[PDB]
Amino acid sequence: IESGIAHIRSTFNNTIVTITDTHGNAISWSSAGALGFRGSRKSTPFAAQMAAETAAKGSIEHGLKTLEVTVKGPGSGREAAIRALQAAGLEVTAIRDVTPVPHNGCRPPKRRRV
Amino acid sequence: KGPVAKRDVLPDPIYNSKLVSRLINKMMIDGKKGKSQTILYKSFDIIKERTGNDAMEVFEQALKNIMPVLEVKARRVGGANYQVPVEVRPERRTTLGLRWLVNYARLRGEKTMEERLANEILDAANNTGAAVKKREDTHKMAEANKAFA
RNA sequence: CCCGGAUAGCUCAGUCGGUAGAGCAGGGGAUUGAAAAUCCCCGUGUCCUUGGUUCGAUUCCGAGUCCGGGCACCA
RNA sequence: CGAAGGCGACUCUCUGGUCUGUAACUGACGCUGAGGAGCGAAAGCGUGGGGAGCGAACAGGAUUAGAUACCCUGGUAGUCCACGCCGUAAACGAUGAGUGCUAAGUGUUAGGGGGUUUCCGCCCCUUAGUGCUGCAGCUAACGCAUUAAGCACUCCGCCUGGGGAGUACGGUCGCAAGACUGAAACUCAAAGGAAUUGACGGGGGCCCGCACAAGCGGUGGAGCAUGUGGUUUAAUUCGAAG
RNA sequence: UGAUAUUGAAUGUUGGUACAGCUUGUACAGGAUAGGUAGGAGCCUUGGAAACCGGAGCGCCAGCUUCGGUGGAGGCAUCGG
Repeated sequence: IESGIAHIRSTFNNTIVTITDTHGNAISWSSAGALGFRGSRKSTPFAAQMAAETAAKGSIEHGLKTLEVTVKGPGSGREAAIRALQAAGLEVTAIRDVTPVPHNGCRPPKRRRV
Repeated sequence: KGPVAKRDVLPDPIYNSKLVSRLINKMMIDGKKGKSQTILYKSFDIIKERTGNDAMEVFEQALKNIMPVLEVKARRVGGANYQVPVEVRPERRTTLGLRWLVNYARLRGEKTMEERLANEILDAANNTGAAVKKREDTHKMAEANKAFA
């Protein structure tokens, strides 16, 4: 194939990266536990460095070149996929910070020390 | 505080180097230069003989299979036991190679260290050797703990 | 009557003819003002036995134990 | 903005007070207010509705000497609505309501008046809450200072050492949970208020020593010397004890 | 609860065969990528070879495989190792 977009979710634990179609259909995906970062090493920028490259190898298997990266969530891997996937020979076109922003939503859980 | 360096003596009678005299300062048990020098110059005569080469080119090429690339420092957060990748200075490549030479040399076990040190260098020149994996396992400690910087 | 489990100390995988693979454990390593839990390293295995095809073949047929799921004979 | 609790998507219907502008009107009609009345977050209660997140009780996995806790994934009541009740809180400005008076400076929300100007604007005067730094004075000190804790006055509540105690008893009220009024025998010579020097902090900032890290060499195993222990004896002289 | 189908009318669909097409075949040594049996020193090109490029795919990732487009008369086999 030729074109697709790239979803990245970089939470406090995981850096989950999927390469999907432009109209939302998956091709390849990986994360830190997919490579073998077993513990709480999953949030490191080295983990998103390794995880984005392995998913991009499945894109070369399907030959798509153009990307469209949507960053979702607070973490550390939002810079690493820019460092990885641009160096992966793939065309990074647009970068969004689409965190799903609630207006008020539902009430969050308690603070961790109450 | 601040950085404080120390001094060192230049020459060598045979194998006219600088780093060889640093190895003479190694294996100095209890303040014996010449007793270690008696071990040293008898060894390199075999090293020149048992492998028909100049012992200098045998020596540092064996060191290049010992001289590491990355140290590991640490970090205690609770009980997590974090590690830090550390770039090895060109100071420390000279120093830590000598430790991994001489400690494993005297620990192998043969007749004299004239024979222990000589076959150890060939185990690092031809890098199949016990002390060479000490370099290699640190890279295995570095490859796992690479993720932190 | 058929179908399920025979390897490393153990739990388990696994090739269409050329070989030893994970996890836990053992042994040590560093780590850490100590401690597990993690992080590496080698470890140790006739892949159940016997014959055959074949160049030898866990590999793969010729020959059989013992544990589980059932159809169903039982005077 | 409301008197307080409180109320933040939007629009409509219905409705309360607020502030300015004067002057048209009333001619003191006002202030406060024991009991009485009504309101009053969250929890809880009774009947049904609705229950996506969240979440006491409980359960599980860890943590730990113990974890009936903090963490962890779930998780019932609840929260949510209409209607009825409980009527309590750090229901806080820890400041009862009103009237006047007493240097300023300063923003900021709503006006109004003017000064050149249609302006925008700047400047000045002026009512109303709204904050900060400030004089006199008040304060035990911190602080408070035209939004008083200044100086005066009218009215209402409350306190008379701390514990015993907001307990018991008696009564009202409530569907109950418990609220309100509210003791005493006893017992200590003190419990608290701000402030100061200190010492400490698993509080912060700077900074130091072989303290730690980076190394070397030993002690703890082995015999033996030696020193105190204990024990042992006629006595094992007495002292020193992180 | 399933078969029968009172009970056909189509559409796809995945298995099975009746058919056929058509890929795969190194342990190293090795020129390499060597299943075995029989025939066997030959075949093949202007009815297009050597070489270049593209595609599908395989690979014990080396390389093999087939097709297409160029090209220009050349390849390959026994033998030998």
